[PDB]
Amino acid sequence: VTPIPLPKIDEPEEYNTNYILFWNHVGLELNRVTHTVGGPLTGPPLSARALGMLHLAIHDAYFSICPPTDFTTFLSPDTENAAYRLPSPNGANDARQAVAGAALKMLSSLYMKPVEQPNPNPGANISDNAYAQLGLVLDRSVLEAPGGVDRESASFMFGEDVADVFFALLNDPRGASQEGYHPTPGRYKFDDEPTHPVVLIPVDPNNPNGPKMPFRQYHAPFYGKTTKRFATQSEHFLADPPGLRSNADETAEYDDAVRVAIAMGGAQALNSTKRSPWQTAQGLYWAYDGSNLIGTPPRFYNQIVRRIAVTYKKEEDLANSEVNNADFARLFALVDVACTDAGIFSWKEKWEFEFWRPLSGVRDDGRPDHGDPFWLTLGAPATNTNDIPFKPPFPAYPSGHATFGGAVFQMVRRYYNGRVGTWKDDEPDNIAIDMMISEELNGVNRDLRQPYDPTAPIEDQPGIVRTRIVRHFDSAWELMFENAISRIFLGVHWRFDAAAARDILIPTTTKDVYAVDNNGATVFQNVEDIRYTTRGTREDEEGLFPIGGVPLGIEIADEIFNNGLKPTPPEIQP
Ligand code: VO4
Repeated sequence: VTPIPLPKIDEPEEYNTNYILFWNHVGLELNRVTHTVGGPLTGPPLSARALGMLHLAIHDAYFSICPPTDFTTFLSPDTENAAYRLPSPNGANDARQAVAGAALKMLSSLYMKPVEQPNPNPGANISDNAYAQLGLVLDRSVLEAPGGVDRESASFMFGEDVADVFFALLNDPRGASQEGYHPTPGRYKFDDEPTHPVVLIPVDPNNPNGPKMPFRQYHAPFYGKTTKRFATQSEHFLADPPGLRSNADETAEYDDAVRVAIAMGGAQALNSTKRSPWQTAQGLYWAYDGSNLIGTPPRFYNQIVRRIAVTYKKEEDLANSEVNNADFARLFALVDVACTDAGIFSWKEKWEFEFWRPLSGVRDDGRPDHGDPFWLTLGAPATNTNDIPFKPPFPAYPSGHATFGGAVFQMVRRYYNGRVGTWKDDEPDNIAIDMMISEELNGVNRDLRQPYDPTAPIEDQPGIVRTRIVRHFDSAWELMFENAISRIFLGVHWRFDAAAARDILIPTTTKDVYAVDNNGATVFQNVEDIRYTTRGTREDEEGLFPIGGVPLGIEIADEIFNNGLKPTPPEIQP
């Protein structure tokens, strides 16, 4: 089978000499490959779940062999419930091999063609080529693993046993099913986006050349409400979005959000677009909208965390240092589990409210002086394809990017506080990173002029190459903020999808109306001054709740961290 030529990753080759980072890398490679071939575990929420499961398995295998002192394994060897019972080592003491067995078994269980009968519905739409391409990745990873892989060792066998428990417990086979779901048209309501109202896909994935059939995608409408949570200790809720329920009277906020959406998120050439060239770059930088050779946001978030992990490591040797191994195993488990639960709660709230995307909101507004029936957004980029930009197939409120980012970066901030600097947990840190390149703007990936060719390196395919932009950031607080506002620049999210407008924008004397500069561009608050303090009401619940994705992710990370990475009590699972 012709292996797909993958473009080079911008990262020091030394990172992969550490076996914890190496297995994270294999996970990221499978993420970008399934999104290129249309294999299993695609989309933002399930792709995050895959990495959370990989890192829990790695975490409990490693720490069972090299017992920690500050915390314990996620699961326990002494639990009464067989489902949450961790296997015992019994003499196995090679952590490298135990981690290899756990990582390999988990990734194989997740990406293998379902031989266990359960294929219909759950994955009855994935070609054999997809499975074969992912298999090649798994096969060569065995040969590239630092220190090699000994499948015959007891430690390796133990790790496999560890992955089995986690796989049985947390795998959600029908997680992304949409069967039975249909939008309900109306003001503020999500429906198929007007530039991609229907797509034509093969009737048989094994014959991608016709016949095709009409398909309308609704991404994981039942997941958030039915799936098992990983480590959260309660259910998380957001305030009703402007225009709906208890906040249906918040019309000045809504109308101004419509204004900001047009100015900041329109197509490049529209006379109404006020976004600057730099802001367009900040918008594309954080995309990772499930594109060919790129994958989803959790992939990028891990790429950033690898850099942070290595930049702030306690010891200089990446290959043979149990201190570095332990630090990385713990960090990635915390970050990826937080990313998984953020995906769950952002999806639960997305489909609870079914709030429409800005493209439809602006076009269908209905008022002659507020909407633009012909507006076009910069959009989510269809990188490495000759397709046009699109609107992700799921509700707007809250933003998945914003929630993932709040969780991932608040976790990094809780983990490194007192080690890299000192700050109050709800205030800006000093976790700086440099030489950070996004694959959306690396001087290699591009917008093609003809269909993508999976047998040729991307460099040999005609298109407009994305400018290479090397960035430096001063804090994880900045990372969290830019990640969220990037979606406003693409025009795929409303301001309140990221956070309360009051917390991120500059106020004017007019309530709910914010500042714009000379060229009518929105002015944001300096990162150092931002505090996510504005909360709102819910019609069905008493109390004040966070507004938008960032504050939601932040609360998810704090809860998990504060409870020391402990399973969600079986009592409160759906
Ligand atoms: O991923 V959004 O939900 O920020 O499109």
